[PDB]
Amino acid sequence: VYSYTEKKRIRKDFGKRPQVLDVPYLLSIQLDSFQKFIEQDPEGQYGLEAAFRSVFPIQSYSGNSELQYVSYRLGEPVFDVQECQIRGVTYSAPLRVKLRLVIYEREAPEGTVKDIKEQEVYMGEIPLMTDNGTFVINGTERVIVSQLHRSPGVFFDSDKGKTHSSGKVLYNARIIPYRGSWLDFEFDPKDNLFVRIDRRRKLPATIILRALNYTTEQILDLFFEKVIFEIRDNKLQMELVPERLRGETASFDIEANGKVYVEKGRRITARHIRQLEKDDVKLIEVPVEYIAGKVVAKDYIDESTGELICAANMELSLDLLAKLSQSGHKRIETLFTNDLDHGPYISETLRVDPTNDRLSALVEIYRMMRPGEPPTREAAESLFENLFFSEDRYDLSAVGRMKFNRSLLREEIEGSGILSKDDIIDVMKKLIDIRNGKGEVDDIDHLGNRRIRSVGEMAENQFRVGLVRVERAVKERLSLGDLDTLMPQDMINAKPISAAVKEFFGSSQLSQFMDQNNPLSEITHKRRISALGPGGLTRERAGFEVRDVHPTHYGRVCPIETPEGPNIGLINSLSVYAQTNEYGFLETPYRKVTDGVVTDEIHYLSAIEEGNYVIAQANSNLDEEGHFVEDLVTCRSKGESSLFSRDQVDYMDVSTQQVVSVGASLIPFLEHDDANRALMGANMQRQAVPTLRADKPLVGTGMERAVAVDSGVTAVAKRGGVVQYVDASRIVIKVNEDEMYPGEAGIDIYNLTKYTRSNQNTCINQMPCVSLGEPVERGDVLADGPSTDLGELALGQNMRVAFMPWNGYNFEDSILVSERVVQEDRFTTIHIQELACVSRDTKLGPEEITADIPNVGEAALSKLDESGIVYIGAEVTGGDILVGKVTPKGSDVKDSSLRVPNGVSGTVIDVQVFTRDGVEKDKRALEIEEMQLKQAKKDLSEELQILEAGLFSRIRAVLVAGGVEAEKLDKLPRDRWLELGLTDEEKQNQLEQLAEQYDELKHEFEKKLEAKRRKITQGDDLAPGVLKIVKVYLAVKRRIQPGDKMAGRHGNKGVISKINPIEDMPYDENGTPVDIVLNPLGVPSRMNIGQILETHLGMAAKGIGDKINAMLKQQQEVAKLREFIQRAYDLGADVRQKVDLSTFSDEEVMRLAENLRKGMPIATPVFDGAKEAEIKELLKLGDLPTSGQIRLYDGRTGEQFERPVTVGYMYMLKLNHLVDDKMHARSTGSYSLVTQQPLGGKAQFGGQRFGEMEVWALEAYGAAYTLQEMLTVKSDDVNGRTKMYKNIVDGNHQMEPGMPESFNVLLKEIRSLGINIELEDE
Amino acid sequence: VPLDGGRFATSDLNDLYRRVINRNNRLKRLLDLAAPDIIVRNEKRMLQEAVDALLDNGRRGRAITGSNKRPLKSLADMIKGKQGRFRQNLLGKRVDYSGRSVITVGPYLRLHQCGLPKKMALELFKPFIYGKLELRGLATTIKAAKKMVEREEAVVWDILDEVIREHPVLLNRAPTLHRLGIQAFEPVLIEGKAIQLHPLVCAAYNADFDGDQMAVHVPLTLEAQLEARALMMSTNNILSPANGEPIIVPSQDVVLGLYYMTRDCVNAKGEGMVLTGPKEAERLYRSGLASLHARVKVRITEYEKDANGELVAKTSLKDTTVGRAILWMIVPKGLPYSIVNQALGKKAISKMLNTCYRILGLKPTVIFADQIMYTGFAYAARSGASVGIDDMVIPEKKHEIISEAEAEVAEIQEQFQSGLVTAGERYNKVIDIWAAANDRVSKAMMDNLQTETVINRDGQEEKQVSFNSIYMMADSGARGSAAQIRQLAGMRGLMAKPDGSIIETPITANFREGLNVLQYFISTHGARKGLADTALKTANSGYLTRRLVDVAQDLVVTEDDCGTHEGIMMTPVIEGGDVKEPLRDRVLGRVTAEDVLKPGTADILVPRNTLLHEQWCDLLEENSVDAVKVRSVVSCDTDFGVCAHCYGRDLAR
DNA sequence: TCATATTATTACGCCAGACAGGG
DNA sequence: CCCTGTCTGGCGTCCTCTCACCTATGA
RNA sequence: UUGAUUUGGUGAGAGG
Ligand SMILES: [Mg+2]
Ligand SMILES: [Zn+2]
Repeated sequence: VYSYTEKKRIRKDFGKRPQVLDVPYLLSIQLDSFQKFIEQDPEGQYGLEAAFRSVFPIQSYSGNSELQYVSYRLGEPVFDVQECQIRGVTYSAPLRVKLRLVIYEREAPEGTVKDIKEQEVYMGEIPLMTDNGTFVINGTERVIVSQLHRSPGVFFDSDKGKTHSSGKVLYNARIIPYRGSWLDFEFDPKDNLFVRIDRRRKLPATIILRALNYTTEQILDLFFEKVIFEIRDNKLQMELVPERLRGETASFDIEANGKVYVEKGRRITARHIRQLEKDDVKLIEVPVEYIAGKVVAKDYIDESTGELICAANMELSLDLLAKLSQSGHKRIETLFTNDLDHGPYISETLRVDPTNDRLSALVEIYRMMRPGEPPTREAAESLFENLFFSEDRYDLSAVGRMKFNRSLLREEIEGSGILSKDDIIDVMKKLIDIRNGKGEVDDIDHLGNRRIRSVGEMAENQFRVGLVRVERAVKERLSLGDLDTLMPQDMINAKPISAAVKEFFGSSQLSQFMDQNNPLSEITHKRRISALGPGGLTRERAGFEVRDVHPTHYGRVCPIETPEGPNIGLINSLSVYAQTNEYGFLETPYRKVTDGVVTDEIHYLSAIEEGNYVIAQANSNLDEEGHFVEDLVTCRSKGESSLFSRDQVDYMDVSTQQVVSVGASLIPFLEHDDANRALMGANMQRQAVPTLRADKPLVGTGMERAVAVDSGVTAVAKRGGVVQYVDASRIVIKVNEDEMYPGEAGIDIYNLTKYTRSNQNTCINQMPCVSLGEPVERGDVLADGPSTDLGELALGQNMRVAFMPWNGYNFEDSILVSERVVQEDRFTTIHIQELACVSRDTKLGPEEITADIPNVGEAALSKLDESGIVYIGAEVTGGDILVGKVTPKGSDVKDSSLRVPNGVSGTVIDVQVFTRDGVEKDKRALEIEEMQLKQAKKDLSEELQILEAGLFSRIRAVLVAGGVEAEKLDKLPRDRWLELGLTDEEKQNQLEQLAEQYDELKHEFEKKLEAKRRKITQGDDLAPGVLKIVKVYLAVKRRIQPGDKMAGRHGNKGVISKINPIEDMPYDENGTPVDIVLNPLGVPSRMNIGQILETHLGMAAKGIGDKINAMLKQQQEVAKLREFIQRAYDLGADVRQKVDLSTFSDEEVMRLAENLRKGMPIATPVFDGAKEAEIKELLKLGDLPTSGQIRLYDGRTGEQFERPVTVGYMYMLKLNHLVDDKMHARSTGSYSLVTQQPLGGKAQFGGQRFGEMEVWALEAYGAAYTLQEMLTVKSDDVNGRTKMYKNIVDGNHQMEPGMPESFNVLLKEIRSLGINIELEDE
Repeated sequence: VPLDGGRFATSDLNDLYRRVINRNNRLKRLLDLAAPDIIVRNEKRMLQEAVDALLDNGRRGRAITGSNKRPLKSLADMIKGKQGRFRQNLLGKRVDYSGRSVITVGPYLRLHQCGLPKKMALELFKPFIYGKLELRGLATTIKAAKKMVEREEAVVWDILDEVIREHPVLLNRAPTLHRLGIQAFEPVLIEGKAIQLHPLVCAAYNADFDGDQMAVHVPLTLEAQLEARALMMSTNNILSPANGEPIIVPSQDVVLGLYYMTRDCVNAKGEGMVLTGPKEAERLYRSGLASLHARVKVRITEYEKDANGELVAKTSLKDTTVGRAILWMIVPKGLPYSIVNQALGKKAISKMLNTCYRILGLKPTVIFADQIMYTGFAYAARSGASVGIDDMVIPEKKHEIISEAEAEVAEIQEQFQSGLVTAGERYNKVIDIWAAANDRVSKAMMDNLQTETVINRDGQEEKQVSFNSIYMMADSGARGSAAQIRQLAGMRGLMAKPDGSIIETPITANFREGLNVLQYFISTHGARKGLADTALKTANSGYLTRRLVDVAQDLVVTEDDCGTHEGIMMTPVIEGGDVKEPLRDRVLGRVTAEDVLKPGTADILVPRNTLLHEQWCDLLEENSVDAVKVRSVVSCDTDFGVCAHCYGRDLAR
């Protein structure tokens, strides 16, 4: 079964693997994020409720008043989106917050407040999101791009080689909070442990332990295990668990139980450890040279004399043993400092530490953090207890606590946001374990260690900044609060929240201007994952590995769609199937594989879960049950693509598109292209201009439908049904009854956006693709947008291309084009330019909008009214006048009248004017007022009458259970209708019910039309300051010409060189010329062989189209057409499509065959595409030669090209790098102010920067005079250039050079220091 | 200056000076009022920091800022940096009489001229047109002429063709790296908006036609027109200054047209017929009686100039093809016939132009470079040399090679389950057998492409080199190598992960067969690393050129002989393999220090101050001379410069 | 409108060049 | 006193094109 | 004597 615009032109779909999961809604990142931001979500997470439950209730410092929260709301926007783009306002909503002030008496923590007050106060306006994922910030339509940043939680990084210049590795460990202070631990090459906070000075790390109220003995209890020396019969024996001897040299005689176990000299092996454990060896008598290097663990004091023997962490000598042995401390605890495993890093750090107690530790930390200003007990304790341990200024989020517990192998995943003692101690223990050998480092490119911020998270963080500023303001006003004479807007202020949130949505590194020239380009700028932005890395610094593709990108980030240039691999684009995790990570779908049978259930994984499992490949042959048909299958285990068994796998890839994105999965035959040319192909495919006549890629991938629907450029039907099709203004859809609400009778009226300006000066235009009285279903398309054709996606157009050298005109990458391409207007794109004119009151009175243009004669008053401003629509070019806008006292009058820029033509399509309340010239301002005034009422009544007509009929329709008397129901016409009483019978309240409808309709229409006139009757609506605001919309129509840039989908760039006549083209023996000749020499080097298979398969597609065009032109009854269409849709191997063609009612075969006579469209999916034998077999169904190559004659000489050439249909696109936006020349005009050199650019009429390497190139020749005029006369020296212009126009090519002006600018800037630079003797 | 609006966008120096003056006024008032010590110490300290911030901002602790957090730019920051006065306004300036547009080909050009649009030509040459209009007498005042060219009447285009005619322009591609990136042409006017640029010259500019742009500059004065014609003209730059190699080498279409033209096949139309000249060879090709490659005895008359500047004719019958005679109609007089008798790839056509330049000089080499380009484009058009899907011939032996490699990795992993071998030796054995299988697949496809054609002539079969399209694009050296044609037919090797180590499972599928998902992802590892390397490598390459031209910067050839006898000892370099760079590459065109003894005994073979051009180097190679003591630039005795002998040959002259 | 005058983030990679520390 | 980690400054590609956004205060 | 403001500076994106 198919929908009704699916039976229009059903694309022949190759593809063997049955898809199990359909493509998700391609704009779901932006929409789900911002729907999380604004939503009334009780339990607080996440959203605006999290912000209000963090900041509220505010209580002041015992001020006995506590403003609390109830509920918030967003009212209607005062401007809908279209008039918002027209006017220039933000597309925002007012944020109505209920606030409840309660005020206490004296001594009321528990006492009832003395008075309350509560109001729906107004703070800020937040910009809402349009239904397509965009904002409208100041008239322009912008997009917030999702950031990719390091997750909160600990990271164990190495930096193995570069420091110390000695090959000794370090190991640092960064505890990155979501909000607050950064804490880093790091080794130094003396093997000492150092802490630093916020990249400040370096403190030896155990001082932070001494800041957490840990004595030295507790620290040594933590990071070291005790070795027990017992004072015994002789020589102070040792408890020895045999694990501690692993891998060391036996220094002494190892004997016990009257038996010599291990002698001196040999290293202790694990067999000797087994001997000591089997022989149960713990207590052995040591020599005195064994204890002479060890370190004591805890303190010991001489008991009778009452003083200290040794401090904790003290190495032992023999006389120290003579001190402690004679006192009476029988147990001696020593620190086991294994040189292999258990290193003495904490102990040597304690030897570096200049502190001894907690208080000096806090004083040293306070002298680190805030220097100069003294370190007192209260100040240092408040500093360190609010560094990490308070809920205000340090907060690992839920993501941070999950990563923090996961990297430390904790059991739980939810905990408190602040740190604790045990967390810092665990980070130090894991860092020490990594130094010892056990456990390993983390990498930073691993996408399980890399979170995504999106629109709702970033706007929530900015909103929380605004709320903490307004709570500091509320704490300010409340302690100065006098009661009861204030209500909660003398306390609260709508200014900082609105200021912060407009600061982010206006001027941020991620709220950026939408690339809008293409449905693809909109939908792939919204799905963008940037590494840049605040808190992330920069373009000009880093690096090599963060610009590189890591094995966790499989199915999360597109490997091949990243922009080439200064930021490669920072501006990654998101994959097709990849959602976003609850915590913000990238989870991608996989198919759960319990046993041999691959189950059709899906299950989402992130990269910290994808490593543990074994995940199969998308294309591994499985037949009729899910069993892998091989006994071994390529999978990947832990980022390593390897071959595993038939029955080990736990997951399989869902579909074979899932590695790449929606820009580079529209490229058919992707798997045959090179990676570089697929990158260049996707990046150019974003840049296509919408042509005037949209044309359906013959070789597509089938993802055109999802991109053209999911990007909101087409008018997808909301509720299904039929159609009324007024359409000149709007599509009117009558709704079928099942999808139709009981009240609100209701028919859907779709607004078509006709010719208007895009963000890239292209033309966004919608055209209805459904006729009158034609069924449509829910989700079906109704109006084709820019670059769409019946709901598909038509960026460029499909043309007949020959691969051959043709007389040098396609030399390096150039492209030689027939005249049949430029006669048919099949690339003639439409550009629209907005031009503003304002008459601001700079000085010496205000400027004026009058045709009475001066000095200039009857060459001003022409394309305008009898007395001012461009009329409506003519063929204006360059140097014309659009808006007469000149002042007197500015003879002394002048010409600021905004004219048409140099080189452009066009038609004035629209003139907008919300000017300084007064613009009316003669009486036009109020003349149109009456026109709109009468317009509103007309439609208002019309619509009511339209429904009235439907209701009147409905009244009679229902009039059967309570008066069906046809001859007794046609009484009053426009007066009443029902003069009976149904009462009940079988409930037809229905008459009374419909009576209310009409009664309310007229009653509401009056009020509806009442406000209409009110709105109509007005000067105009805009902001203040600016006075004369005239915007004129030109529309140039640019065709194609030698110098434009065209390109296919594979990376084959080209500058169209010669626009040949039709005759000189290479025609085949049938007679048709070829349209575009490309060059075969690009194909062996640039290894993008997919354009040839697209060429052959498009040739086969148009072969079927020519065959259907013959069978339908030379008209046959529909049996032969349905037989040939059925053969065309069966065609070859096992596919997914076949068709159910004998259910197309003998007319939907014919409408399909009317839409196929330009070529049968073929879906070649991304990595499961059409094989070559099917291309040959399809070329045999059409009557074309199997090789794909036709013999071609030459249009010049009439004689055959030897060795037959390739002709086919490639889908070639016109990129928006047009040659009459690049052509520029300058002889003489205006310059800058500071310098005497020419200005730069094209919009400024400026000259070429003759840069540094060109000066070196002229020095490389003997061009001393060319360089002398190149930097003195042509550029800078003012006397030289005026003398040169007069010398040229006299006929004397001679320069009088002088000295450059910018060098005298250099002399004054150097001399304006204390520097006396001069110019010496003659 | 105010921007568009009603406020003044003020500079940063006005903030700095206004703060110094505010603080200085405060300090004068406090020294009037006799404030105490700590007040005037803070006041003078704030003045000290204000002055120090004005002069060089940010050299003291964190720099001051106005809007918003960005520091404001001081005087020293108007001098230093990439955007100071030296690097931004004094070494490089913006320039009047200049233009810029997208380039395109136009292959009808001669290599001293380029196409230049009419709209750019009327804008760049406004003062010359004004002077011409005022000379004729059509108008009077200057205003009238500016109205005439603002209206663009019917008479200013003849004025424009009379100001263009002998007036060169400097075309310049935007990343100019060496001196061949600024070359002077003569304009030919173009209906259009794109600069038509002669194709051979593109290999000098590194200019393809994928969207490139070039700037045009006009030499205004008369000495600059003469410098553009006599030093910077495109006919004058036919040798690269880095070496002796020609830079007007025919690049890609034209070598395919020649390689298809001068070749042969074992049977064609007109096999083994005899022809009385090259003129009727082209007449037999055009009428349709022979083929472009059909072996044939012709009678050619080659002019060998064996006397002292006299050209002696020798005519003979060469067993050659039809295409070699047609290409002999374009070769100038002095070159022998054996320069076209071979197959003419790209190295052979480069040494054809090089031998033409060494024998017949400059003007026949310019006109012969143009005739090469014209006949290459014309017969490449007549060739119809496409590319198909059938041209990439899969080896029939490829699948059995892959199965033998799969059996070998199966044996190695069965040893790995039983622990007989180590892990590093396993990884080494797997990379070794996949390298061996890769080389065998490449040899299978290379035999299957280089001799696939087997056509009979009058009897049994006989083999020859193939006319496969991708093989001529590879063998001609137009575009393609062994590796790229290997990746389109044989397996595309063992791609490496970004860890730097190789991956033990290769990409056994080429591009004609489909890559599956994992193989394309490993390919994307290997290609993303290359794009990141180029896009970050270019910064270090440019900064290296900057440091080199600023250490050089001064050194000018300023004498004719320093009068020394010292110079470095040029030997051929040998690393331990076969002799890498011969002595004729190192002592070509460098003046000897003392006179080289002939290797027999004590003979004056060459004198002690002779430039060693090609004739001297051939008389050095005949005598097998050991090593030459030659004069080097580092031994030059000239104060402030390098003498003319210790440099050497001009290299492009 | 017309003078008043500066604070609560961190996440480059060498590579010279100068400086306090210690055998 | 001669090595030495450690800290501080100083580099980091040319040319071009499009768009938006610009200090608070205040009797 | 017959006319006028971006360069300034930031941010974002793009081409070769
Ligand atoms: Mg290029
Ligand atoms: Zn010398």
